[PDB]
Amino acid sequence: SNVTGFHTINHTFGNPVIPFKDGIYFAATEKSNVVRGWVFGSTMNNKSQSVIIINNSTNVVIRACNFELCDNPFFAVSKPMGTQTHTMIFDNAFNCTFEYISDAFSLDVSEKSGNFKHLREFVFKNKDGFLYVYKGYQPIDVVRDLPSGFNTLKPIFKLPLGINITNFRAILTAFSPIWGTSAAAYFVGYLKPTTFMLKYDENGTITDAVDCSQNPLAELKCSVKSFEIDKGIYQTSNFRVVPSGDVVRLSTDLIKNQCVNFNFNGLTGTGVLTPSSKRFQPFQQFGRDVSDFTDSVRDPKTSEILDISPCAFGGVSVITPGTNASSEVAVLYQDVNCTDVSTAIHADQLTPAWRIYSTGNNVFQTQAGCLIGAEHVDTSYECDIPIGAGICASYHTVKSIVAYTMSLGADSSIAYSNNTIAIPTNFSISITT
Amino acid sequence: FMLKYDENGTITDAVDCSQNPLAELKCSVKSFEIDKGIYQTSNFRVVPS
Amino acid sequence: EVMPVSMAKTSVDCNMYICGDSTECANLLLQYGSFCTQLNRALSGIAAEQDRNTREVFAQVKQMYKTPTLKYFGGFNFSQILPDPLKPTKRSFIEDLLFNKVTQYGECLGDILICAQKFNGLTVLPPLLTDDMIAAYTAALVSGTATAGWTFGAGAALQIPFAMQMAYRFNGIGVTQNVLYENQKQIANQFNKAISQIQESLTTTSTALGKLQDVVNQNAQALNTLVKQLSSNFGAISSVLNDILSRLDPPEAEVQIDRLITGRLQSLQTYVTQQLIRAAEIRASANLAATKMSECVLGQSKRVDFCGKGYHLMSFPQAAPHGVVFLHVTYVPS
Amino acid sequence: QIANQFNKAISQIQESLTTTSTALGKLQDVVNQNAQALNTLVKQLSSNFGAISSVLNDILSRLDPPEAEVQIDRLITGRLQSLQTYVTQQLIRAAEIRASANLAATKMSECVLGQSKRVDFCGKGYHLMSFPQAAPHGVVFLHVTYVPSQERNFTTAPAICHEGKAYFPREGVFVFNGTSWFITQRNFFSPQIITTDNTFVSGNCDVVIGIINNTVY
Ligand SMILES: *[C@@H]1O[C@H](CO)[C@@H](O[C@@H]2O[C@H](CO)[C@@H](O[C@@H]3O[C@H](CO)[C@@H](O)[C@H](O)[C@@H]3O)[C@H](O)[C@H]2NC(C)=O)[C@H](O)[C@H]1NC(C)=O
Ligand SMILES: *[C@@H]1O[C@H](CO)[C@@H](O[C@@H]2O[C@H](CO)[C@@H](O)[C@H](O)[C@H]2NC(C)=O)[C@H](O)[C@H]1NC(C)=O
Ligand SMILES: *[C@@H]1O[C@H](CO)[C@@H](O[C@@H]2O[C@H](CO)[C@@H](O)[C@H](O)[C@H]2NC(C)=O)[C@H](O)[C@H]1NC(C)=O
Ligand SMILES: *[C@@H]1O[C@H](CO)[C@@H](O[C@@H]2O[C@H](CO)[C@@H](O)[C@H](O)[C@H]2NC(C)=O)[C@H](O)[C@H]1NC(C)=O
Ligand SMILES: *[C@@H]1O[C@H](CO)[C@@H](O)[C@H](O)[C@H]1NC(C)=O
Ligand SMILES: *[C@@H]1O[C@H](CO)[C@@H](O)[C@H](O)[C@H]1NC(C)=O
Ligand SMILES: *[C@@H]1O[C@H](CO)[C@@H](O)[C@H](O)[C@H]1NC(C)=O
Ligand SMILES: *[C@@H]1O[C@H](CO)[C@@H](O)[C@H](O)[C@H]1NC(C)=O
Ligand SMILES: *[C@@H]1O[C@H](CO)[C@@H](O)[C@H](O)[C@H]1NC(C)=O
Ligand SMILES: *[C@@H]1O[C@H](CO)[C@@H](O)[C@H](O)[C@H]1NC(C)=O
Repeated sequence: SNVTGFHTINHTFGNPVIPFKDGIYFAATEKSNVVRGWVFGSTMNNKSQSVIIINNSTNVVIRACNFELCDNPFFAVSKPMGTQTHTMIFDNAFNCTFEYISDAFSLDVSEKSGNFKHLREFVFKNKDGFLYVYKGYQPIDVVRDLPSGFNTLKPIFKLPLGINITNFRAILTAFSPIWGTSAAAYFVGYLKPTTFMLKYDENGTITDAVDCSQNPLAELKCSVKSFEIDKGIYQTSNFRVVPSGDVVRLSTDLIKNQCVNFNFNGLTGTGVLTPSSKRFQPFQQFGRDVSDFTDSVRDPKTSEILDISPCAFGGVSVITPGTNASSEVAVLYQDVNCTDVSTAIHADQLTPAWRIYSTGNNVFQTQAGCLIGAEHVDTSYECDIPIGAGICASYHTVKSIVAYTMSLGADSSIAYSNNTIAIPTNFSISITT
Repeated sequence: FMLKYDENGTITDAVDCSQNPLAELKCSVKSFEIDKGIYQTSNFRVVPS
Repeated sequence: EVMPVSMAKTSVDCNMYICGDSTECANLLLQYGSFCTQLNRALSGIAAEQDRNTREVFAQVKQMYKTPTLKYFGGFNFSQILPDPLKPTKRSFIEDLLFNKVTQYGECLGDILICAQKFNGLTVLPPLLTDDMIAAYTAALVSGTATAGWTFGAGAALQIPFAMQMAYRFNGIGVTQNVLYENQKQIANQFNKAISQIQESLTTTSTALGKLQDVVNQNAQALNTLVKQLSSNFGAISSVLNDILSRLDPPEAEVQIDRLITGRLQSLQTYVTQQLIRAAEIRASANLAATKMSECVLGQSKRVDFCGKGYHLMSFPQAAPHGVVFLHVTYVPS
Repeated sequence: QIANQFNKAISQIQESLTTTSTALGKLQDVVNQNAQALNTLVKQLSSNFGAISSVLNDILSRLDPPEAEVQIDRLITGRLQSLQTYVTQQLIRAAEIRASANLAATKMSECVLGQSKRVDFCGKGYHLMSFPQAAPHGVVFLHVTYVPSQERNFTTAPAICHEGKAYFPREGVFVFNGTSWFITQRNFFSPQIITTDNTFVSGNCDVVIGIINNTVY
């Protein structure tokens, strides 16, 4: 996911009001411990309650009060001294609701040379009046941005603050020889309500994870509950097309050949509207199928006879050569017109939707449905992975996933003659299980 | 009654399900045409007096 | 002898069946767990067995033998058992009769199409082997028997003239070889008339393929009952979820919607259980047809009343909707 | 030759059972279907079935004993019907194992304890003998079969005319070597001299189609 990078560099002193919204992921590359604290609250004024969690180089100080908040909250360290001189977060406090101070220690505040050596990683969450604080750490050696990798974060605080946090402000440290900066960077990502599959080893340590909504391969792993998946075709979660439109006959125009949410005089539902030739009698308001479902309607404004198809639905199957062979997969949208599937993918109308996923301009319609991702090869081999109606798929050199029509067997011939017999002249012994 | 509608939505024929045992059979099978056999249909009760 | 080997294979979407695009209904389904995962697993397991049943019967030979152009093998006329290339059907003349005597849900019809869907969640999937592939396996089993015999199936196919093949099979039933060669004119004529009497029965009359029709009719009754349960109320205010939402406050609306869920979710569980029982019966018949093909087409049986009545000489498969038809040539003394 | 072809064919099976997999896929499927059935029955304990909680203690703690009795009774029928479903499907699956266990009892008596003449029963080829091996929840049969090979074309005939009489083979076929006529069997080529010991005398010549002028010893 896309994270937003901020800077503590020559004239850049990034401590603005950054929205929180759900919970944030905070990370910081440090060599001089510029990032010290955070101000959490809604209005950032003394009119309501806010909390400040700062490392003041002596203690970790957590206070949830009505604070006379600075519009520029910071610490300050003198460059020729190498020591902290200023503590300007708020000036005064009253009506405190929570306070906690950790153990004392002595913090390296001076400006350091070299590259960034330390990555501190925090996660902040709001739940039932608690501020959840998670802490991880990774040694780094970088001159620049966030490094790629996997590292778990352990909890360190459950703070019963009871305050409404919708915004936050990072507290930087100003280094001046009179304000200034030194090289540091801090990153903000946003947390989303999603599903992961976590793997715990024998010690109860999380060693690996899979985001179930990243791409079709990962959704398959969450379904099987396995990081390793053998070759085959695998049924997974159903897809739906979401309607886009509203036809009411207030009164609106009539949208045709598009999944809309319609409301005729007494008939509601979602579906696709299209003209038809069902010969209604002049006293027949709408029609029904061989079941008890409305499938047609006489337009109450212009008397046009319309059909109502269901919107679209079906199953999703993921075709894979195995995770031992590759990590590309093909998808089958079962029993659906490829015009509806391709258009609703591009206009982002499908449920489920995957982030890292694209059509790839290989859309091929079989009787089993729409096959997306595999190439159509005009020859015939043995059936490897069966799809249906004479069409199989496999992983061949062209490697990629290909789709083709099956071969039945070797093409041979027996000459018929009225006076010739074939007789064998040797033999073999064979053992079969 | 069991009503038969053709392709135009016009009622062309009907069967009264309580006229006789043959018609009650047609309502059960849902068919105007019935082949040779024995066919299970609705239970009977004796009403007390 | 008429034997069904496979069953129509179906799939159900729960959310189209149980709810029918109702969002309040969709939320209450989560309180039941992953019922729809196990209903999709059980129905997809039945569908894969239906493809395994069809492969085990027909795909018993490794080589596809080209249909010979000579179809009159020493007086025995095989033109109604092998496909005629002059008429573009790729089926024999007996299969054309079989495919015309056996003859609500979502289905995609056509050739490579009209993929139409219904407001219930019910759909029927296409099988792996199409009809044109089945008729190519049957024409390889007939033309292999006509030119190679036993060795067609139990090894590499050996060429043999047809009358010398019939002489061996007469020898195998206890009748010595000269009975064939001194009476080829009688035996070729009795063979040719007995094929024509079967062809007449498959145009004149019916009920010979009643076992294949029963497979079709049992699948229709099971789907029609599951559809009809959508109309039931199960004690609730209405069978329509919109009328529950319109007429009732959201506390009792939640109770009446939850009442229709367990009514519909248990009708769905009943359908899955009985399809699973019926799939066990088709495996029993599809395993027997795989035994009658290897031991009787690809060989010569000595089991009495296995492979028709009389002393078994040879046997010819024909394809049918969801089944096989074996034509058993037997010897009757008199 | 036959002892060496037998000894190499055992060693090729032993290699397949160390090198590769999926030969015992039917035994693994029996194991995996029993795991899915138990794991689903366990997972139904976590369902609420519309009640307040899936945990009976939280129903007792949070609710008065009138509605506690209703919410507990709601979880009973939810759990008691998941249990009835498991029993019904184990009972259906046990009918399928009897079908496979009765076939294995037929393949042991008719094929290990005897010699089968049914084609494609007991492996492909002409069945010679067969050896059982045990497996988890199953059997493994090793079928030793005979496969003929190295075919050769010959000219043949149904009968031979000698001194006005038609002579038929009693067993086998007449073949033409390229120089002279012999009688042989069909599963192996071993030519022999056509004498009256192995040759059936019946009918006159010029009656059947394809009689060869030759002499019969
Ligand atoms: C082997 O048996 C088949 C049995 O079908 C014999 O073929 C049939 O022969 C008759 C007359 O020879 C054909 O009837 C004619 O058909 C044409 C075509 O429409 C029609 O215009 C004529 O009025 C007449 O009815 C019949 O169609 C034909 N059947 C087929 C399938 O071709 C065949 O002769 C026998 N083989 C030998 C070598 O005797
Ligand atoms: C789980 O953690 C334990 C720590 O208790 C690890 O056990 C130690 O392993 C080392 C070898 O690296 C041994 O020398 C120690 O004697 C072990 N300690 C104890 C208390 O048994 C264990 O290796 C960890 N497991 C994994 C998979 O990393
Ligand atoms: C019958 O076939 C077998 C195998 O195909 C032949 O035996 C082989 O003979 C060669 C000698 O050239 C040996 O090197 C091989 O090891 C033998 N194979 C086995 C499996 O033992 C045999 O010669 C053939 N006999 C005839 C008459 O064709
Ligand atoms: C159903 O009604 C339609 C009327 O629209 C009939 O269709 C007409 O049939 C005549 C033949 O009798 C044709 O000449 C017309 O062209 C048709 N009209 C249209 C608009 O197609 C139809 O025959 C009726 N069906 C039945 C079974 O009576
Ligand atoms: C993240 O941003 C980049 C451009 O900075 C863009 O190309 C990419 O699609 C974005 N990722 C997602 C998941 O939107
Ligand atoms: C898909 O829909 C279009 C309508 O725009 C139709 O022309 C096409 O034939 C449909 N394809 C299938 C396979 O039904
Ligand atoms: C036997 O004759 C056929 C000709 O129909 C030929 O193709 C085949 O190769 C011959 N067999 C051998 C062993 O040469
Ligand atoms: C068959 O013919 C070959 C040469 O044509 C000859 O060498 C051989 O001896 C003959 N077979 C027998 C059994 O005599
Ligand atoms: C076999 O057919 C040939 C022509 O291919 C013919 O000359 C010969 O007479 C026939 N023989 C028999 C016995 O049918
Ligand atoms: C076989 O010999 C007889 C004479 O004994 C003769 O009449 C007949 O034509 C011969 N047949 C052939 C095929 O040469």
